[PDB]
Amino acid sequence: VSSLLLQRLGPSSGLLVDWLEMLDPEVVSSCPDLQLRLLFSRPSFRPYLLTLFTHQSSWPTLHQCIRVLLGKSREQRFDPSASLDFLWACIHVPRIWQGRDQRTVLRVQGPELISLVELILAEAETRSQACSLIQARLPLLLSCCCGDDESVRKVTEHLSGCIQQWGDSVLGRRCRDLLLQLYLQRPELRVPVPEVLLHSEGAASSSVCKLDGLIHRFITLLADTSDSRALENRGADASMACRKLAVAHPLLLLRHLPMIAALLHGRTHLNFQEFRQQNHLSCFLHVLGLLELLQPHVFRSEHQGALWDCLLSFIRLLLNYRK
Amino acid sequence: RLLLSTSLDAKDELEERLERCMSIVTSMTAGVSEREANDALNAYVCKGLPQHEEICLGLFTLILTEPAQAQKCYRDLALVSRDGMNIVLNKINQILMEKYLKLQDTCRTQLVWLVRELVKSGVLGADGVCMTFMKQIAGGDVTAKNIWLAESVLDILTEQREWVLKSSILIAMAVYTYLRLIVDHHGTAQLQALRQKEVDFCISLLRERFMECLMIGRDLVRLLQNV
Amino acid sequence: DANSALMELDKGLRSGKLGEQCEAVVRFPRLFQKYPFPILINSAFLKLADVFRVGNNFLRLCVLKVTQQSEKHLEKILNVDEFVKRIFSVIHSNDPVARAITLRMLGSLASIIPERKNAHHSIRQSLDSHDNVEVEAAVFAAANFSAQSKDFAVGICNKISEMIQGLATPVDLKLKLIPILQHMHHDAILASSARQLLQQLVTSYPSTKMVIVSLHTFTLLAASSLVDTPKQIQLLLQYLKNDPRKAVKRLAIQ
Amino acid sequence: HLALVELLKNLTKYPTDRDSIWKCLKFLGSRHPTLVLPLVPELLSTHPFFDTAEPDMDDPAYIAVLVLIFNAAKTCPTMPALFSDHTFRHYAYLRDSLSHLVPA
Amino acid sequence: SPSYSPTSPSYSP
Amino acid sequence: VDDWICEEEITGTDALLRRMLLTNNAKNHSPKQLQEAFSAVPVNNTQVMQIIEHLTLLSASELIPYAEVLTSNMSQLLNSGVPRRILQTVNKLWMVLNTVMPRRLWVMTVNALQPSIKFVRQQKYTQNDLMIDPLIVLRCDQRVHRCPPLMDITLHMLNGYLLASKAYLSAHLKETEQTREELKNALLAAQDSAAVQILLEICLPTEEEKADNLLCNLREVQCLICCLLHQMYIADPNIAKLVHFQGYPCELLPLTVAGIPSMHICLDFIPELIAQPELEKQIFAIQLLSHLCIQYALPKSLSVARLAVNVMGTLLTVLTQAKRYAFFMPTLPSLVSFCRAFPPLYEDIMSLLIQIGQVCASDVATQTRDIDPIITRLQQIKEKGSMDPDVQLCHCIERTVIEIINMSVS
Repeated sequence: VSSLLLQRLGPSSGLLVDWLEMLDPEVVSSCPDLQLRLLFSRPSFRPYLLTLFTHQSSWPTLHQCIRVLLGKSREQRFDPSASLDFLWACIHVPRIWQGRDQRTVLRVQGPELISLVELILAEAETRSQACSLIQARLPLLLSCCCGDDESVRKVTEHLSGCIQQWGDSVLGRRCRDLLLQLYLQRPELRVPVPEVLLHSEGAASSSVCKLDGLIHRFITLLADTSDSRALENRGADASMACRKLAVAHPLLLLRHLPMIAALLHGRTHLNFQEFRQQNHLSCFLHVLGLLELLQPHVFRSEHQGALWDCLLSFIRLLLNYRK
Repeated sequence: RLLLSTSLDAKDELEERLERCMSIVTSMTAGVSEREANDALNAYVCKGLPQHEEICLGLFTLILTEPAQAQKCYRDLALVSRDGMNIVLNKINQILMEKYLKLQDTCRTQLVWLVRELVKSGVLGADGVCMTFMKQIAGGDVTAKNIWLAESVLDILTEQREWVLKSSILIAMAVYTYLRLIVDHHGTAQLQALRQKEVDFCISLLRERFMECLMIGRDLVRLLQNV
Repeated sequence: DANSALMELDKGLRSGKLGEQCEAVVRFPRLFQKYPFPILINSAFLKLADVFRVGNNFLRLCVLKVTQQSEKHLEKILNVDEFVKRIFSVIHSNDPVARAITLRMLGSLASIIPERKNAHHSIRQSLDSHDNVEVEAAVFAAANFSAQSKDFAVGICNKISEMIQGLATPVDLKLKLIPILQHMHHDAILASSARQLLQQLVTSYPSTKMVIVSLHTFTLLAASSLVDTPKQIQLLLQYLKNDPRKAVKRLAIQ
Repeated sequence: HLALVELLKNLTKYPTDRDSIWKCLKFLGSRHPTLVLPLVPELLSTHPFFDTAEPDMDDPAYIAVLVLIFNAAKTCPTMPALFSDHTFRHYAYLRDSLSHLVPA
Repeated sequence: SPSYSPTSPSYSP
Repeated sequence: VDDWICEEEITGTDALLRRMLLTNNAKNHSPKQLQEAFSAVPVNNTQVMQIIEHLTLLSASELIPYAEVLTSNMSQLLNSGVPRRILQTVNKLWMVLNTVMPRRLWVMTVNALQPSIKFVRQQKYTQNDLMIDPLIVLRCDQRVHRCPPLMDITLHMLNGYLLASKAYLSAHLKETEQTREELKNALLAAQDSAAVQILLEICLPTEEEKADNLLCNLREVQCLICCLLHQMYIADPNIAKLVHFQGYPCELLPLTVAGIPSMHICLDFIPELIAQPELEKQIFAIQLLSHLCIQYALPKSLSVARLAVNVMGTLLTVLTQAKRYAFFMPTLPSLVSFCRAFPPLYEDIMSLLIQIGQVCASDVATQTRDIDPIITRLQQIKEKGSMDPDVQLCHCIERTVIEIINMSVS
């Protein structure tokens, strides 16, 4: 039956698929190589057999399939799309998550993770001829890495090596996109990542950083101040943390530049006496120092508009209180 | 007004609550057909809890107002009550044992009709209403209206003796109270027939529920010796 | 009297003991038969919805049975808003069985309350849950609402397309999901999109059960929407001449 | 903030104007995206560490606030990160029900 | 109230 | 309600497949043929697969003859290498039979799932036998504990027989009247709690499983048992209170808190559980509260966490040295969870940690020790020992502070 299915076929394929299902209930149990070739290769009935094998095979069988999919890593035979879908389905089997309410986790080895990330990159490469599919597949990588710092660092340095190898190829471009998405998803790493992503324009993508809300909190604390010296101490601590994040992770702050630009726009009208008494000059010098410490990156094209907004606020302040 | 009083009588805040209930229940109806009236009424009831209680008390007061309106508003209350009107029955008990000294005769008759309807329908908690209404009968008095009220509630209890049977403590309360009324009442042929009815009912209860009459106490013998 | 019987039945509902409660609940449709008075029906259904909200699961299922049986009487409901609101509150319960019973309740009530967006969102949410009972209830409710509503039909058509194309769904749930598409006859473009989806289904799922279900659903859709009947007949004849399976041929005959 | 508060008072006074006010908040968010998102955690009332109770869906004022927030978030990429899970759920609900108001 | 999560909407009558 | 809602029409596709496939007159599949297919010397999964797959189409009324063969041979399904679909379809057919033929199906199913080393193993487990002692259904072959379909079967059986036993002994005490009601309620509470405890112990990974791999049959069985316990807790939260007062192995606490959404009610009685005399109950209360605070970070949760911190600080100066060690070794990993839930607890958590660290350091200084942690005051980080209690407790304090600082800092 498998030999017939591998080889035009006509609608008779349904009968063969039914026979394969009924006489070999656990797909890939007997003669595993033929079924692995059927499910993953380089076709019309593929999703049905994939669904059968996903929801109908014992857990050791699924584990063995995962091992042989990510094991050899130098076959170039298994389709990236099918393998990624199969892994994502295996993670989200309804039996494993039965009784949950879907509110706020598997471990894999090093080489298996390297194979998986290379498979994601291959999927991105065949998709290229935007970053949508990379972000679509990225939750699987985060789930498999299981928040393991060493594993994430290993993936980061491997992707850095891949970018160094390709340079600016299509594979290099998708490696840069995946690396920047992973860095946004895992910014807790002390490394700010090499210059390769400092040249890319992926910072404006429809992506959510794991640290953006927190720097938003701190920048609100920085901007919002009154005559209180306690609030001034709070703003000084906020400037300290924001400055340390600027020197450490400059790209993250620049994504929040239009926000602080709008705040600067808002605060400019107030006359000089209340401006000095409310300590708004402290906020102005803090944001000016922060912009200075974001020196070689704030001049990019993407940050140009909010930069001009901030400079407009500064010059408006200079004109209004020139006395 | 509803309760008899004069200018010097204190402005009773409970009665003002009743007046506000009159206002909301009547002005919301606006003499429209019962269909849209109960639709809007249910909307207002389900808006919240205090307005639900206000609507229930307005329906209760309307039951004490006029016969046809009492029928229609009791229908609407049975249709729209959410919790079965248990706290409404509690407020009925409070209004009863507090304001019975000033209750008008027509309101008394319509309240008795409501009590009979509740007992016949078997609404939960009616035993409390029965025993608190029973408590208001003053012993050693021969006023015609009080005796008529006693006879009316006696008739209610006699027709619904099974409802007394399923209410264990009410058997003891009723038999003791009717023995006290028996030793109180005598003098006229109508009172003689009333005496016959009371003694027949009490003997039937005592024989059929001797085990339940055990917990009345030694004062049962005290009532027995006089009769 | 109607009201006398109603409240005499109601006191059973308040009894606390489950036997009397379910007895009263299943006694309700007979009372509707005796008294088709919209005032009484409205009040009785409000009481039903209250006990459904506060009662346990078995009493909720009894109220579901009553609602399904009392189909002819529920268009005379005056306060549909409050009734469906207190019915809908149970959908937030963490208990998956209660959510399933509530979804089935909404599906039964779909005739009197279509175009209600929160109900539609509840149906759409539960369709991707993990508890199979809740998912099946969501499928049933989706069938009913798609029979009634129109915008909900195209939304569910898109969701079913991306779900069947997905790999998380098991085979049996896919079988249960396909006949939802028979209600996509609300307009021409929606029917054509459903036709493309069914063509994709028969191409990429050639086993017996789901080609059976899918081409039967296509037959019903073409029967409802007369625009695509010739191509449906042509497809049926093609499957009759080419497909070798006896069961598929016999369905083509039927 | 003053505009939103007075609009909510208007909602309480005259609820029949809810569609027009939602259009107002749509245009306010779209034309003033950067100026809104500093006010996001107060508008959603998200606590720093607690998990806030799920707001009553289908409420007028809450839908108004969400329409403003989402239309602000169409251009700005940092806005959705301050959303809780139920905020995403309500986003999906509003998007299917009020697609003409709430953008992608 | 074990059937409703504490972070679920409250049905105010 | 599960059986009744199972009967509810979903889409009507089942009726279509009934009218279509069953018309083939392949109904020659008979119980004797299925029994022969089961009793082949090789497994021969193909024939049984075809037969039971065909039986899914059969309506419930005509499926009654197949009850004997399916139940009698389900012991053979426990053997290694049985396809999943066989067990899934057996589960479906068993659910159908339960919908129409419940009581005798339960009797024969319990009789079938005996350990089989005792062979007959007292096959006289009649209807009354299980109705008096529901825990018999838990006395089953160990292989079902990692067989999710038949485990789901057993859970259905267990729930049914708990309710059945409640009604049965109520009727028995009524007819034997010719107080005892208090003994009835106590026996029922004890029986339900015992069933819950046995299920929880089933959820534990055995030594072999102990000898990562988060996707396996054990997780499936854990989900099933969590769903059943959720149903039981919704039925009566007092059973949850009784179980937690009894306590259970703390390894399950992440599992139970994550898988039982009704667990949030535990914050109501945790203050009273804290005030128990037994040290074990207080330790369990602290661990449970920590897991719940991780799960539900609520103001009431914060107040109960404050009470937990205050009682830990209080009886820090009431316990002896041995009691200090025995109490603070398990409840110290709860402090990092408290810090995760509630930042405003940093002040009190750190003050408590400093106090216990100084107490333990002085205790170390009193008696001569092996490692002498005081002189090892400038040590570095060390992530993951039969030494004496006090140095172990000092190292535990160190690790607790390491975890708190490390998570807060990143």
